[PDB]
Amino acid sequence: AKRTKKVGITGKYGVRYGSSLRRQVKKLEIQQHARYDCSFCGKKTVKRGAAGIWTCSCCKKTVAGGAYTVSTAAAATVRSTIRRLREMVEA
Amino acid sequence: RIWNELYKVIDSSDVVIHVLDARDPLGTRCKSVEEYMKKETPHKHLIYVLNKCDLVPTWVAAAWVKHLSKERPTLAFHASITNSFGKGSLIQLLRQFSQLHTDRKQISVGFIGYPNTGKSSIINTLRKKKVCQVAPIPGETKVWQYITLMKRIFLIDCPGIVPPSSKDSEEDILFRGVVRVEHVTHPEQYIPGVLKRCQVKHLERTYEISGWKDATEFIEILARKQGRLLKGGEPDESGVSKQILNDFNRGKIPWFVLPPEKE
Amino acid sequence: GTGKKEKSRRIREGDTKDGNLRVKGENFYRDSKRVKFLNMYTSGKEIRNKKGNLIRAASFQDSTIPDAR
Amino acid sequence: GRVIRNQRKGAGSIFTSHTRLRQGAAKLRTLDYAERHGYIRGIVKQIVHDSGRGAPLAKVVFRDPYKYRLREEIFIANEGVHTGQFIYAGKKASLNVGNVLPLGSVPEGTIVSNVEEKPGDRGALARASGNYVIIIGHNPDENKTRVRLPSGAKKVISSDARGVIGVIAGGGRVDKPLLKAGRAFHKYRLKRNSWPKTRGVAMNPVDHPHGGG
Amino acid sequence: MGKQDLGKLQTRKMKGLKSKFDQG
RNA sequence: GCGUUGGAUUGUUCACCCACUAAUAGGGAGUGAGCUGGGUUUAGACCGUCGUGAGACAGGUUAGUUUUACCCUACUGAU
RNA sequence: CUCUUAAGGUAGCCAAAUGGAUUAACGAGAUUCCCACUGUCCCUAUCUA
RNA sequence: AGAACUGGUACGGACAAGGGGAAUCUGACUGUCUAAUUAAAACAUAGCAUUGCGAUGGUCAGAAAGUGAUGUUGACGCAAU
RNA sequence: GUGAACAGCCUCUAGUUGAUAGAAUAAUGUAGAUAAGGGAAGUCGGCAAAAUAGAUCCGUAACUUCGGGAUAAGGAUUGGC
RNA sequence: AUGGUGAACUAUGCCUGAAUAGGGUGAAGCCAGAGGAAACUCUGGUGGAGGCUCGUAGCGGUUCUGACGUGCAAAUCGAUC
Ligand SMILES: Nc1nc2c(ncn2[C@@H]2O[C@H](COP(=O)(O)OP(=O)(O)OP(=O)(O)O)[C@@H](O)[C@H]2O)c(=O)[nH]1
Ligand SMILES: [Mg+2]
Ligand SMILES: [Zn+2]
Repeated sequence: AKRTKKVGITGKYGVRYGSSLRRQVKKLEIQQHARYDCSFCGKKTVKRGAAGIWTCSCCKKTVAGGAYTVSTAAAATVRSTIRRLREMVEA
Repeated sequence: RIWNELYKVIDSSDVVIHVLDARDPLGTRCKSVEEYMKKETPHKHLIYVLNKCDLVPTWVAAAWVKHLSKERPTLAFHASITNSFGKGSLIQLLRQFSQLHTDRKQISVGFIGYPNTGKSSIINTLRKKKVCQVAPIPGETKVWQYITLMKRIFLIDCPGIVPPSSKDSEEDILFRGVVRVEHVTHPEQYIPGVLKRCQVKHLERTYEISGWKDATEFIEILARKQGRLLKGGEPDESGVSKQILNDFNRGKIPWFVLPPEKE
Repeated sequence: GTGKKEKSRRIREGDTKDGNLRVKGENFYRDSKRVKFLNMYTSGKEIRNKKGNLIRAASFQDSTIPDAR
Repeated sequence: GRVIRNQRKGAGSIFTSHTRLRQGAAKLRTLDYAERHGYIRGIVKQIVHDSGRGAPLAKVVFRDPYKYRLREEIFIANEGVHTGQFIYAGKKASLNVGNVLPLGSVPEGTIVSNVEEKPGDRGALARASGNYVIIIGHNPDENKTRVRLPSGAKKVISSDARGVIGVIAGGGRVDKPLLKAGRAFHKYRLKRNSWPKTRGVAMNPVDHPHGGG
Repeated sequence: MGKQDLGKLQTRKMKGLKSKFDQG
């Protein structure tokens, strides 16, 4: 059953540290520990370990990415920014 | 000693302010001193201050100052360091006295009143920090102290005073914050007081005790709901009543006396 | 120094003409009015020598009997 | 007057870097003949977490042109690179994410990182986890190139200098609150011994110009 | 004296002021 | 000559009240090595006041080590 | 030179559920009391090492 | 787990093993410190705020030096609070 | 072996049986015990001691950062066959 | 003042080693069942998270009108924490 009302994984900190900080961390540490899809395998097997480091479980290909998610939004728009700048110089 | 505080600070201060509970300022006016003010120190000032305004309905305290501006200047006020009311009216008010006493190089002001009214509290929310000691118990400040600000206006905080009138009360000394309610002998017997003061509806919400009468019975419904009963199977009369009378004074039950009507 | 010298300060105020009445302990702070006011927190003492013979009486204690005509 | 704390750093007795587990000094490849005329191709063999650094590193190898061997370099990982990806390096290298180029080659509007100040010093600007620069101006005349730093400051340098495409991986590291002193303990035990700091007002007047009262 | 308005001061929300808790 | 108490109270008691009782008389030599509680009172810390500051204090709050006797005499018992 | 009092029926208008620090938890921290309990005491006695 | 039956003043029989409650002040807490009088509200902490600085630089060191710490560092950083 | 248990408790294997003695049982001590009737009147002050204690089952309030509080409280039980 | 000797104590960082019963609570993830169009909401488990907690060893040293005051000791001993 749904054990906790609103803390979830943050219940490991129990009582302490203030409710505002725990509401921030709960937003992050889910993304720290969630699985993700491989762009190479195609399998939901991407895992962080030692932040900034994102391996797929299968095929052992490993992508350097953000600290708490695979791609941050920041480099995500940089990719298309390059894609614009690449083909502008191509043509 | 406790009046040796009082004639000290009165003779020390230039302008006196006088706080009063917004719940029942008539029960707190304590005339008695104003008498001494008019007759022996005519130059001194004696302004009233209404603190704890957040315990009354909005129009109620509005009606009071109209019944109090006719004799004293009487600011309304709510004391808190972080969420207050009416500070800057008083800050505007005081400096005029420092302005009017131009030659005097500085000026004191002492805060007189009943115990447990916020005399210690008001200075803190003036200084926007904790400088006085404060407590929900009545007798918290014990001796006057200078609290300086702006190098000319000095705050003084005498301990709270009850004038020694005969009656004028015996039990309503409990119904002002005067007595630390713990040392009394039978807290059970003053319960029909708070039925007479508080409203049954608002009383019904805070516990959330349903239908009763005969205030001894009112206690015994509560101690069941608290599970606050002795070993087989005595319901706590005293300590529950001690917990009741705190909430009448710490401000967990809503109450006030009706202001004098307009005409 | 040399801008923080009391010689240099008293030239900057132009207050060198006085001389023999300048008071001990006068700084960039503490004018001579202020210094006498501060010292009275300590000056409630009497003075005796090595004997101890009473040199100068304590403050407001001068012990002489005036002629009250 | 005892000698105060920040003056006591200059000995570096214990205040040196806790440097047992640093994987190696991350630099660019030495600016050589090939990189200033053509390109060259390397391979990431692996990327790894480095202690004392938010940015993860990258082991990239190159084949030595002047001798039959393989010499190994260490780069700071731009976000989005994967293992076994080829990386091109040189003046005539094309613009793709993770290549190192001269700055005068790219169009302005480009977002790069690990950029040299002067050409050749193997990359000293914009190296923290999630930082970068953006190229705002080319002055081909007496060839200079004007950019803006992560501090917001704008600075021109030579067009000859180098930098690698894309921002550093590991952004958003400072958003997570550490929540308890033990994580602050495990942070600074790898960097240096400037933790914890006793406040200056708490000390005695021998200790620090605040203390006393 | 300064003129004094009472449109401010949210009064103290006691539990006895709340109709959320009531019997019936 | 012989009597002359029990208590409540430290937001203090240089006291007061309430009760018992025949009555709750006033003192002296006190009992700082019989024991202690407050106060000698040192370093720690906080608030307030003053000072540019070190700091001092109109205050207020808390925590805080001296440890004899076997000798002479007195004293009570003992040969 | 000129000037500052209007608010009324036992809980209000308002503000993006609340309007608070009168803060949970925790502590060989400082303090008051209630029950339980007892040589703390009335008032001392007895036993062992 | 349930049942009979049974002794009894004892049935966690020695041994081992929380008194509880109402409240207030205080500091968030785990932590740490006056070795030999003080463990606390003192300190540290996370958080928060601010200043400094793009390396020919910052903050320091060194009698000097073809010298050093931060620095195997580069503002999601370092240094000062 | 007891038992949740490297606890406490009693044995095996192994190892010690060393710490000046003998005789009497005064006071006061040190350490530890017990009490009629009362139950903090003592005392600055419940200091100290008493009281509670294992497990099974029933039951558990205000407050709250919703995670706690909480073994809250308070009940009822415990052998042997 | 001049010139020297010390980090075996203790202070602090680094290097390489070593050490820490049995209990209590039951975070995420997961499964089943019942609802819901879905989001999901109930119900029953599985799971074994924590600068959590009871509590040995270990570390610390709170309380006692403790013991001892030429003491066993130029900081020990008891009980309590
Ligand atoms: N509702 C409300 N309560 C207040 C306010 N100010 C003070 N109080 C409460 O009143 C109590 C008394 O505050 P104190 O400053 O201790 O009162 P005091 O009379 O000055 O204290 P003493 O002077 O020592 O008698 C405090 O516990 C506060 O809870 C107020 O503005 N509004
Ligand atoms: Mg008061
Ligand atoms: Zn893969």
